[PDB]
Amino acid sequence: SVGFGLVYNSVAEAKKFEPTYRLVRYGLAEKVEKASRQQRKQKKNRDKKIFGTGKRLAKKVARRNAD
Amino acid sequence: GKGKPRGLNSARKLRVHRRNNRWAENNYKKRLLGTAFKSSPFGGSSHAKGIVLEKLGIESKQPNSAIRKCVRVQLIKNGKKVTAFVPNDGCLNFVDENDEVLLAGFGRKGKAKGDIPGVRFKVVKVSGVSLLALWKEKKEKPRS
Amino acid sequence: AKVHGSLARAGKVKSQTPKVEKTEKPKKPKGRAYKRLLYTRRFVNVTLVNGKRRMNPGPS
Amino acid sequence: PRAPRTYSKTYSTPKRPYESSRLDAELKLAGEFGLKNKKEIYRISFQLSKIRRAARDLLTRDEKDPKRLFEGNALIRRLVRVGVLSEDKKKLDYVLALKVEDFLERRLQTQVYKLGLAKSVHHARVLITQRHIAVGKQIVNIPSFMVRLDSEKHIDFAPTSPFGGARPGRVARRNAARKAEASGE
RNA sequence: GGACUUUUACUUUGAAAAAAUUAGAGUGUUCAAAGCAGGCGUAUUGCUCGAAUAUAUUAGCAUGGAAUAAUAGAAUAGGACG
RNA sequence: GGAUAGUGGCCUACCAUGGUUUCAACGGGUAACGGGGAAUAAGGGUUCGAUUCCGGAGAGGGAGCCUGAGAAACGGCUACCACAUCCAAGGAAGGCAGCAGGCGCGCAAAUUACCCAAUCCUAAUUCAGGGAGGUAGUGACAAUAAAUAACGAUACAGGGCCCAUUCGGGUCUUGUAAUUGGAAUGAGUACAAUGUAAAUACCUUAACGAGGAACAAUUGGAGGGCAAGUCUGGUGCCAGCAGCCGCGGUAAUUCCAGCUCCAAUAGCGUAUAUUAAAGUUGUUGCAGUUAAAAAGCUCGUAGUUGAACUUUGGGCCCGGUUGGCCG
Ligand SMILES: [Mg+2]
Ligand SMILES: [Mg+2]
Ligand SMILES: [Mg+2]
Ligand SMILES: [Mg+2]
Ligand SMILES: [Mg+2]
Ligand SMILES: [Mg+2]
Ligand SMILES: [Mg+2]
Ligand SMILES: [Mg+2]
Ligand SMILES: [Mg+2]
Ligand SMILES: [Mg+2]
Ligand SMILES: [Mg+2]
Ligand SMILES: [Mg+2]
Ligand SMILES: [Mg+2]
Ligand SMILES: [Mg+2]
Ligand SMILES: [Mg+2]
Ligand SMILES: [Mg+2]
Ligand SMILES: [Mg+2]
Ligand SMILES: [Mg+2]
Ligand SMILES: [Mg+2]
Ligand SMILES: [Mg+2]
Ligand SMILES: [Mg+2]
Ligand SMILES: [Mg+2]
Ligand SMILES: [Mg+2]
Ligand SMILES: [Mg+2]
Ligand SMILES: [Mg+2]
Ligand SMILES: [Mg+2]
Repeated sequence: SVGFGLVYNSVAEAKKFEPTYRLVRYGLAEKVEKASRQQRKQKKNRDKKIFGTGKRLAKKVARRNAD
Repeated sequence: GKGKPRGLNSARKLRVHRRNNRWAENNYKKRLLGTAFKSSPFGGSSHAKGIVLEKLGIESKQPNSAIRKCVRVQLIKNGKKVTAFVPNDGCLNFVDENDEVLLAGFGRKGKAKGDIPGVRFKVVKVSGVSLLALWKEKKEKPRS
Repeated sequence: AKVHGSLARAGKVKSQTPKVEKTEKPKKPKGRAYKRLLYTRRFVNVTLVNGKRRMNPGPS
Repeated sequence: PRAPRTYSKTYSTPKRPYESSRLDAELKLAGEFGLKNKKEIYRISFQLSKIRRAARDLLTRDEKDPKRLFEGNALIRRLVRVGVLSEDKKKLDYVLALKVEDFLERRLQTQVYKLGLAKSVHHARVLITQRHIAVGKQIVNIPSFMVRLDSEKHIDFAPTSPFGGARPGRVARRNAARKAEASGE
């Protein structure tokens, strides 16, 4: 079997120059899993239809629930 | 020297003159006049898929004696009407009027094939199946 | 020439030829092995030289 | 947008399709060297076809031409290095002659057979594809490997399989499991 | 630097020149189509060859050739030299 | 002069009558984007290039324009034309020749999936974004390697060969065998680790996994060209075959089957196109008395073509690159 390998001049040296998937493979880093990549895209697009904070927009629709 | 100008500067005459006589070539003419696209039932396409109008027994040419069992087809991209032979004993019972057949050429470069007069094509599929499969057993004609 | 002659007999002969099922037979080897079977049959042991050679002979 | 992954094919096909002489001649090559195809003959005569071509082309240039020297000697040394071209005939009017069997005689299909080890070129096939018979410790399962004449000393069975020891294999190790059960405990 | 020079065709060599394709060298991708790799030890602390070459014309440019084939020159001398 | 970033009939004013063309202008066609290139292998050619690189053009059709270094931009706006969605009828919105996916068209073409790990690109920027791109799926477009078996034993039959007065079988195996014999292997299945961004496959490899009921090769053909039956049964100028020549009207070497056989073989057939065969487009290289083809005749412009002759011969020098005989 022919591979390739690295050895780092410290442990904290490896953790900063190494890919963040490699440390995951090993157990030296967690995999913080997020929304599906096309799920985030849609969340950005929904975030584009608002101008400003968006909690200020909630109150004007709480007036809609009367009229 | 009989004809063709041999001089070193006669190229123009030489290509002009050859450009002329290429029109006596049947294929060069056909390809440049676009006879494929202009005339002919297929568009120049490999095959074409029409719809069966009637069923014809065709009386074979001499010195044969037979009834050749073809189908009148109206090409779907055209409306051009075309008569087409149904090969392989039976297979006329495989078609029906208004059935949807896919026709190919006869491999004569236009040019009707056998004792069959006028027929430049042949059926390949009916109802999207292929007569071959139906003729042997490998497939069944679809429902409707 | 007549274009409307009878269709009644379409499929005639094939319908009325007496059925014969296939007969179960030795399996033939595939690929290289079949070529060997052809080599030894054609050349190695030969068979018959009668007048020259035959391939699909009947009664002779 | 990529680089085209390139290719080319390895065989040419005979002009006249039915020739009793050529079909007789061809089958006899498959019979001798253990081929499954007429394509395996087609493939080789196509290789030969271009080698003769390159040699035909060089032979027309002047002797001691820079190109004729560089590419002529290189073609030669490669045909020696595999063992098709004889060491005496090394000057390439033989590469212009040659013939198909000289290439066929160099196949790992045949060289596994040539010194013992096979006995019937067909048995040579079955062994090759079945991961017996290495060259180095490297197993090679292609019958067409073309023994390179200095790897010829090294064709033995593999560090694996029977015949090279370090296991019988499952058919035998199934029968060893019916002796210590029926006749044993 | 000053002062002037009949026009060409052909042919030679060369420059300017994309890569992939093609032709083709080297390399054993297990073979091969390919790829541009790879090959060596002290395999515990590196050593090392590569990643060529060819075509690339018609036109333009640069150089050599003076056969072949054109072209111009002096006859009311308004000639050539100084 | 105006306009341009700037040259220019770019535009305007004034002035002139010019510019192109049988060496084919202008016009028409193009089922025309151009190029690197592709197919065909004596050479010369013929044919093709929408399409992985370069250039150009476009974003339903036209025109216009804001922003900006850069756009006459369309995943920017404005208008008109054509489409077309929502509605409370007041109005409002849209531009897949991006990635998928649907309709339609047809002979004709795949997933509404995963990822920024690589390749590179952009930003204020090592971080974020990237349907660029990579990953997998669909996938006989094409291209590569090449399993469907291999080895003994035996029962006779040989063919050898020593001997033959004559049984004959005996050792050297030729192989056709209706009982046999133990071997081998991945096709699959699958611990595991490898692989990968995470998966999937491949390469590795535990446990498994071949005897005819498989784990069972096809596709065409068998009168000629053209490789392989004059077998048997069917039909009886019908049904069908047949690229071409031709087969079928009762013993069909061409049909419909069975048997057997041939060629190519994980592929093989048909249709269409094109190339070679084609020296049937002929520069290389055709033909024209009678087979297709010399204009009834001469003149003649363009075009092609066009006799011979002008430093030839002699002498010396210089230094190269092969090859000989010696080294
Ligand atoms: Mg005419
Ligand atoms: Mg006739
Ligand atoms: Mg009618
Ligand atoms: Mg239409
Ligand atoms: Mg002016
Ligand atoms: Mg167009
Ligand atoms: Mg084109
Ligand atoms: Mg193009
Ligand atoms: Mg073109
Ligand atoms: Mg188009
Ligand atoms: Mg559209
Ligand atoms: Mg318009
Ligand atoms: Mg626009
Ligand atoms: Mg868009
Ligand atoms: Mg855009
Ligand atoms: Mg309202
Ligand atoms: Mg397709
Ligand atoms: Mg089995
Ligand atoms: Mg068959
Ligand atoms: Mg024959
Ligand atoms: Mg009979
Ligand atoms: Mg038959
Ligand atoms: Mg010539
Ligand atoms: Mg002729
Ligand atoms: Mg005549
Ligand atoms: Mg002259």
